[PDB]
Amino acid sequence: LGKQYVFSDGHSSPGTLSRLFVSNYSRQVEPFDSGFVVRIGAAANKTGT
Ligand SMILES: *[C@@H]1O[C@H](CO)[C@@H](O[C@@H]2O[C@H](CO)[C@@H](O)[C@H](O)[C@H]2NC(C)=O)[C@H](O)[C@H]1NC(C)=O
Repeated sequence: LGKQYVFSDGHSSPGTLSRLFVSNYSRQVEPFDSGFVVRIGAAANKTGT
């Protein structure tokens, strides 16, 4: 199954830009054992939240 990472838009208002909105990915450290592969853009051209 691997691991899922999701990015989001920052806080926005009509005519205004506000603080960013992210998860706690920066403080997580993963072991690099033999490398990894990344699947990118699998859910393209679809309605998403
Ligand atoms: C990053 O955030 C995730 C999601 O909240 C944290 O995972 C939770 O950690 C708490 C505290 O130990 C546990 O009680 C929950 O069961 C965890 N949830 C899941 C889904 O794993 C995670 O610890 C955070 N990483 C940090 C702070 O380094």
